[PDB]
Amino acid sequence: EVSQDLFNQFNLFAQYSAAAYCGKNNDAPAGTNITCTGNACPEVEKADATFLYSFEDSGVGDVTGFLALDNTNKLIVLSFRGSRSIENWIGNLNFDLKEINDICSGCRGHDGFTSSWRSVADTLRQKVEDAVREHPDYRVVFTGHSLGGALATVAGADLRGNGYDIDVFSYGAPRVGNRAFAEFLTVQTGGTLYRITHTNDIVPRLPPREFGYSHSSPEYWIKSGTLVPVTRNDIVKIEGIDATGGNNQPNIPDIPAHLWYFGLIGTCL
Amino acid sequence: EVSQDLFNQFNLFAQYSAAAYCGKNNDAPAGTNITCTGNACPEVEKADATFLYSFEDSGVGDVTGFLALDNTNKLIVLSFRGSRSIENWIGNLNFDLKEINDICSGCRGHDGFTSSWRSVADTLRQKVEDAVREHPDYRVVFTGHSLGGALATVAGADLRGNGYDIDVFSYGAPRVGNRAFAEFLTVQTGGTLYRITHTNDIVPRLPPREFGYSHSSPEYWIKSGTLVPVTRNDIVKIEGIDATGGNNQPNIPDIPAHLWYFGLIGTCL
Ligand SMILES: *[C@@H]1O[C@H](CO)[C@@H](O)[C@H](O)[C@H]1NC(C)=O
Ligand SMILES: *[C@@H]1O[C@H](CO)[C@@H](O)[C@H](O)[C@H]1NC(C)=O
Ligand SMILES: O=Cc1ccc([N+](=O)[O-])cc1
Repeated sequence: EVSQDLFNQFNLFAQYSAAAYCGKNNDAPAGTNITCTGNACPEVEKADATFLYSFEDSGVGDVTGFLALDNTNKLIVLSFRGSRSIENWIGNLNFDLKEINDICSGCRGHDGFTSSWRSVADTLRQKVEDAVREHPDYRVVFTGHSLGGALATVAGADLRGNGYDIDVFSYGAPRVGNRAFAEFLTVQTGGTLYRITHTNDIVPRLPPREFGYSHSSPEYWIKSGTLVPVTRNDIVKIEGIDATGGNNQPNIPDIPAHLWYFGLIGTCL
Repeated sequence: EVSQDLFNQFNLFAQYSAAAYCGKNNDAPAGTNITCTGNACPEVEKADATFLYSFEDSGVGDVTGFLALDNTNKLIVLSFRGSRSIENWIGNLNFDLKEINDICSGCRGHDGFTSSWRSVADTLRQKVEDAVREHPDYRVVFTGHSLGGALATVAGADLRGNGYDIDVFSYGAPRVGNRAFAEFLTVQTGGTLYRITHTNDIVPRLPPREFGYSHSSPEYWIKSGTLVPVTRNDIVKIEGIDATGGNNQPNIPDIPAHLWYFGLIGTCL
């Protein structure tokens, strides 16, 4: 189904995403090697990959994440950590939209994601711009799992078309806003969004459609089970704004499927 | 490096051992199907397997687990759960030996596992005997992970010789007593103890040899990594009491390598 190369990328960015939780990081100076506990990110550890900038509980939304430089793969990576307790995070999830014409006209995003981002966008934009200047050749990639996925997607849409492409790899992301925003996410030039999902993950199903939310297309849907290893065959590309038949299907969703994207994520052994 | 047949058994009882933590109910009526959250025990779910008796915090050691009937595999399974928080347990783990002449002569066992078993021995042995009666041709198997493994090893050594074989499958079990016990564990008749360890898992390294502890022979050492799938080619039988070159290496250990036996164990997604 998907290519080996695109598979390799899916796997690697699943890992930089997992590293935002299990990175033995932060309070860790720039230029330290990136390493995780619990074999959470061995492909990152194999790369000559290092922190550029770490943040923990930044701005209103208490954002957490790292900016990384990878000389092996030629990347600059912005990885957003999802929540420390996904369960309570999902419990307390608020479904309010807020306006964001700044990102695109007619667009409304989950208020809280957009707000948390907005609050750190100036620091982070500057940090990325600095790294793009130092390595104009390197590919810029934003990524995150869960809440992390959300922030990476928002930051993406916000920061694109300033000259450098920004690719986004998201794993188990919630919906981030209205149908207008979803449309912009599906066409927007200057980088690709790879929206990855697994089986019946609960997180991609929130906020629900009924509250005025849509998903971008396409969807990269993993169909091998929780704790099962992923092969190229399982991954199914799915087209259509709010298309069904991937993660968006009418059955009971699952918290454990949220924590298995290529390997363990959202939690550290 | 092990047989397929033995691989399959190791895998099945890793899952019964996982079910002791992830199976939804320690007040679930006898007779109900055995199931787990988070795909922790799909070979179990796949068998006609039911609860016979569920215990929780039982006796002085606060021992938890279940006894099951498996009509597909023709087994009677006693599964001991390890500690609800392994890092703490591992931290507040006492190293004192006690006399246990009742089982082994000149053999000293760990005080807490020994007393914990001893305090629930009578009820549990009654419940196994009842199942052995009703299903005389079923294999009796005691199994456990972590503390769970210590307990199954202790219970096995204690209840053998009553006319039914008891096989023991332990996962990441600590050392359970002194050199005499190790020997008594190596040779005892009336069943087989299958002592499975993983890479540089820390628990099988405790308590230390330097507190008078010895390990029974042999050892089934899983060499494949944390979050990596196990095949029969990844298990090596190591011969000798206190053999080195399996888990018993002078390298440094790891807590995570204690939560991955064939699959996720000792924690539930
Ligand atoms: C960081 O990794 C580089 C290459 O990826 C390696 O040469 C260097 O030894 C590492 N630094 C440390 C402290 O391990
Ligand atoms: C229990 O499993 C048996 C066979 O393994 C099955 O026939 C029966 O439907 C199950 N009971 C429930 C409540 O699922
Ligand atoms: O080939 C090794 C082997 C071991 C055990 C079994 N068996 O138990 O059936 C068969 C083969």
